[PDB]
Amino acid sequence: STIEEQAKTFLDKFNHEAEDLFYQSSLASWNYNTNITEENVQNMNNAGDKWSAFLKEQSTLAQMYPLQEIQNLTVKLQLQALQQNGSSVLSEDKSKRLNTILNTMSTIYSTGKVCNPDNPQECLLLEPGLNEIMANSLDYNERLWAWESWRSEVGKQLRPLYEEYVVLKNEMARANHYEDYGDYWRGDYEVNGVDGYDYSRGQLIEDVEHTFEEIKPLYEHLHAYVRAKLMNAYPSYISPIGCLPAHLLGDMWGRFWTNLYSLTVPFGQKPNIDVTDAMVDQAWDAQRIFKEAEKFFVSVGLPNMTQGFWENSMLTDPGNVQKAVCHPTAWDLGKGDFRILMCTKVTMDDFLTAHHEMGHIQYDMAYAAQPFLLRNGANEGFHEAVGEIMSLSAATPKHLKSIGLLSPDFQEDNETEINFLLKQALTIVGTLPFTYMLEKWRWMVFKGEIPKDQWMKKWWEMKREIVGVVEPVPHDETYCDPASLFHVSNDYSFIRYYTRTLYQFQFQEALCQAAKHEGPLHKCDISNSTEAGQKLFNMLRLGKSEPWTLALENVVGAKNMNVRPLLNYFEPLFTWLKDQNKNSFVGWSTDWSPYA
Amino acid sequence: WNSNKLDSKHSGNYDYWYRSFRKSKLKPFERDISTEIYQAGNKPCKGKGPNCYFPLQSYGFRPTYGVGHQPYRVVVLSFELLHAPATVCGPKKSTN
Ligand SMILES: *[C@@H]1O[C@H](CO)[C@@H](O[C@@H]2O[C@H](CO)[C@@H](O[C@@H]3O[C@H](CO)[C@@H](O)[C@H](O)[C@@H]3O)[C@H](O)[C@H]2NC(C)=O)[C@H](O)[C@H]1NC(C)=O
Ligand SMILES: *[C@@H]1O[C@H](CO)[C@@H](O[C@@H]2O[C@H](CO)[C@@H](O[C@@H]3O[C@H](CO)[C@@H](O)[C@H](O)[C@@H]3O)[C@H](O)[C@H]2NC(C)=O)[C@H](O)[C@H]1NC(C)=O
Ligand SMILES: *[C@@H]1O[C@H](CO)[C@@H](O[C@@H]2O[C@H](CO)[C@@H](O)[C@H](O)[C@H]2NC(C)=O)[C@H](O)[C@H]1NC(C)=O
Ligand SMILES: *[C@@H]1O[C@H](CO)[C@@H](O[C@@H]2O[C@H](CO)[C@@H](O)[C@H](O)[C@H]2NC(C)=O)[C@H](O)[C@H]1NC(C)=O
Ligand SMILES: *[C@@H]1O[C@H](CO)[C@@H](O)[C@H](O)[C@H]1NC(C)=O
Ligand SMILES: *[C@@H]1O[C@H](CO)[C@@H](O)[C@H](O)[C@H]1NC(C)=O
Ligand SMILES: [Zn+2]
Repeated sequence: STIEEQAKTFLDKFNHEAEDLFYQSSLASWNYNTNITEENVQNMNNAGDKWSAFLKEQSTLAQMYPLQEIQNLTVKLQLQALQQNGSSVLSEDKSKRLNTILNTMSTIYSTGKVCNPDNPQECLLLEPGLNEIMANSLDYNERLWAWESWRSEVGKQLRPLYEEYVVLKNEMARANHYEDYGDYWRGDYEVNGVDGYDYSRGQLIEDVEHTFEEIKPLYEHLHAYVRAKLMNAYPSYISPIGCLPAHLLGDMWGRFWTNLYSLTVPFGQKPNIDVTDAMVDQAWDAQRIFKEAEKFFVSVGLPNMTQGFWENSMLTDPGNVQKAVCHPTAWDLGKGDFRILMCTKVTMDDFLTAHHEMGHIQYDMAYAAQPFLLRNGANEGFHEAVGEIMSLSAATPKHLKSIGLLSPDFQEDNETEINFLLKQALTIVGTLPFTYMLEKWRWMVFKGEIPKDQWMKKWWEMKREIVGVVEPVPHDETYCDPASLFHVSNDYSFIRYYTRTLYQFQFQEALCQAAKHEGPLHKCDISNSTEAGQKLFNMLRLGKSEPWTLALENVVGAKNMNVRPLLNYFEPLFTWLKDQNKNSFVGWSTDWSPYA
Repeated sequence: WNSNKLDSKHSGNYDYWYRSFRKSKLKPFERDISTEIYQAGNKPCKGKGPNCYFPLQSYGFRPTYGVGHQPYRVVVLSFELLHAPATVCGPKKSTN
């Protein structure tokens, strides 16, 4: 019979079964996350087994309909999602070895500890130990010792497993009629079909290259300023014209540069903004924080929170009676059940995290009308970006001053703005080269352009060419540096962050311009604007039902990634950097090495 | 009206079913109780399993669902003002 009707009926059955199954799985996961009990672990394992078995069985019945006979553009995406062989392409021994190696790598990374030499009774774990050493120590030799050690014991012990991991992953990728596993990750951004909105898998690489080729001068000036400022803390350990060694960056891997705020502050005489005192003087609790977030979100025309949200969601840690894992999370259990889990104390950081998670919840609540397979973000970048635009808008001094949390006579000057811009820059702009370099290296490895005996010769050159960091000690083929990261040891992509960073500023500029803002971008509030709320909602409620290009066009107006807002948000910071470093050395050279 | 307090269970009040599939349309004021297996293809239909489906699917009422999934009891009083005989009874307010 009309094949499309049979496919539609199969989708109708799947939608009704999956809802209840997924609800049960999510509820079990929530209950386990709130408490800690062995039988709860057993129940979670059973529920996950049931969910996985149901999904695997329902996948088989979907293979009867070939994809080529469908003219609907809506059921096609659902069938394409369901028709994908999850792990059935491989043989049984292949799956056994793959699961074995994945669990082995995860366990090895999880239980890593280091012992200080000549002290058998003195050992430190990575997170309990090396993080504190890296983040809050001004010493020199100890940092080098830890940096050499952790890599020495981890990379040499994890490289051979990663070799077989790569081999098996490539085997599976070729089995699924793809090019390589990097293509498998690149496929998430693929949209094929509708004319005028094609996006091939290979276009993303060129787009990333072209977009990154523009911010490099700003990164160059910021890096020159950083190197100039570091001459006060390390007078006799920094090369005058060389690249910054990676062992003095305040992190194990150098993902962020946030820990340098107190060392590179432009005008340290005046302290920054912290609203703790007024919060304490009015006896604030979590209820007031969350209702303030609700008021801010309803100010732009978005709906409120559900009645059950204030009842089923915990806001503060119960105490010693129970035992949970304190990590902010917005839960989408489905069927009108939305909850927020966070251990709250009165501080500005939690006040911003509240807005982040509530924006997450609003995005979840936007697309509840779509079918089950379509209930997610347009791609893997929209979600945190929508979360963070609210945070950027809600922490400006004008908003705090208006809502009565600050003195009504509070005189905003042009002296704190440089400090605020530098604080934002050291955590937003200083991380893009790291992500770009890591993704470039990973894609080159998956494609295979780098021979096994010449990995480091290209890895350490890419560092010098992109991040501007040089290794402090010579390394041989025994080391496997990249595997030490959390997202490298575990199977996870890394190109999400670049897209999120580019998207958030584009969204902010569009909303501010449509919101009748006067002045530079950094002093903008998206409040009081239905004009900026309807525009955002036209993108929020689509879900995955439309190509992400069209969803972007309803807000930004352009269907491609843009970089202009990222440079626009830092115009006065760029001006000050240009003024300051007129008498210094520009650029970095690969000539100075501490060991030679 | 809402009926959460008497139509829900923690495991689930799996006692309400609803029709989902049919190769036909309905007519006003019709009741069907057919439980015959539903055909989707040309092939002969033999029980559940392949494309043949049972044309009855159940609800999943739970106490912590949202407003849009909680049960509302609907009693459709379709009194057509034309019951002629016995119709016209009258509350007939009376006074002193
Ligand atoms: C692709 O397939 C889907 C599923 O068949 C099509 O969805 C259908 O779209 C029409 C509108 O084009 C919907 O029609 C309207 O339904 C409401 C009741 O929901 C009724 O009051 C209106 O008078 C009208 O009939 C229809 O409900 C909807 N069906 C489903 C199951 O979602 C879609 O249109 C197809 N797309 C293309 C490009 O043809
Ligand atoms: C979503 O949030 C808004 C804002 O908090 C809620 O608005 C509420 O609206 C009612 C009706 O105006 C307010 O109650 C009272 O209205 C009378 C006039 O009828 C007025 O004289 C009283 O002074 C008072 O304003 C209510 O205070 C107001 N806010 C609150 C906190 O409820 C709205 O009801 C919320 N709705 C949803 C769907 O969540
Ligand atoms: C994975 O998906 C592919 C889809 O190409 C399945 O391929 C089929 O392979 C069998 C045996 O060679 C053929 O009879 C089918 O006609 C193929 N289907 C198609 C659409 O090409 C493959 O079987 C799947 N592997 C599983 C489910 O284990
Ligand atoms: C931005 O939002 C605030 C929300 O309070 C607006 O403040 C109110 O504005 C009216 C204007 O007549 C005052 O009467 C109220 O007392 C204000 N409430 C306050 C300060 O809590 C503010 O007006 C909005 N922005 C603009 C430019 O209209
Ligand atoms: C969590 O554990 C406490 C004590 O063990 C118990 O009182 C509570 O009911 C548990 N939570 C749930 C959702 O059952
Ligand atoms: C503020 O503006 C004045 C204008 O003359 C300028 O001199 C000054 O450097 C600016 N910034 C600070 C930090 O005061
Ligand atoms: Zn987030």
